[PDB]
Amino acid sequence: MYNFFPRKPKWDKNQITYRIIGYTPDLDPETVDDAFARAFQVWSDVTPLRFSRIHDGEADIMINFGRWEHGDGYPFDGKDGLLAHAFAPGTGVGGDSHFDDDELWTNTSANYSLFLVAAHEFGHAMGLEHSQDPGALMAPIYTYTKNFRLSQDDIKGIQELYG
Ligand SMILES: CCCCCc1ccc(C(=O)Nc2ccc(S(=O)(=O)N(CCN3CCOCC3)[C@@H](C(=O)NO)C(C)C)cc2)cc1
Ligand SMILES: [Ca+2]
Ligand SMILES: [Ca+2]
Ligand SMILES: [Zn+2]
Ligand SMILES: [Zn+2]
Repeated sequence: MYNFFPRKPKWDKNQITYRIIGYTPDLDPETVDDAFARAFQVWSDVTPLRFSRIHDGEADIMINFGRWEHGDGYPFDGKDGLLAHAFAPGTGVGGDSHFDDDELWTNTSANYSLFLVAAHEFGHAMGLEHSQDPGALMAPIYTYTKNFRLSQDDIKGIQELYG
């Protein structure tokens, strides 16, 4: 068994299952659907990962909102600030991402762009963590995609984490 682990079998296997717990209205429903598929390819384009969407057998990664209550450690906030987040890798809880409730995400000329806000959370849902690099994707600063630019910093972390 390689070595001992912290009980949680860190996610690490092709074929992934994900299910949004509730599309958002700020943008088209079929649009949020595309912003996620594109995003899927935005991160799958850097590795032969296989994503599978479900809607009845639950999913390893569960997406939704943050709500005002929640309990995490920062209820409500509106404005930019917290835009979303996910829990460490694991089963059920590991792989879920929460998006800000009162906000305006859209695949149009909005500002957060479901494809962008998700991309970032599409990297955290995995395991990589902020590396301090500002020009990185996991960087601690929100950078809109005026030209969608990737970064090996991720191709590398996702390379040893997958291919
Ligand atoms: C498309 C390719 C181009 C990529 C460019 C590119 C480059 C950098 C970024 C970027 O930095 N995005 C981003 C950063 C923070 C948050 S956030 O406010 O929810 N947030 C941080 C909030 N805050 C500051 C630092 O982290 C701790 C506290 C949460 C978090 O880490 N989620 O993963 C946490 C609160 C859970 C959300 C998105 C995006 C695109
Ligand atoms: Ca917010
Ligand atoms: Ca999960
Ligand atoms: Zn949460
Ligand atoms: Zn982050």
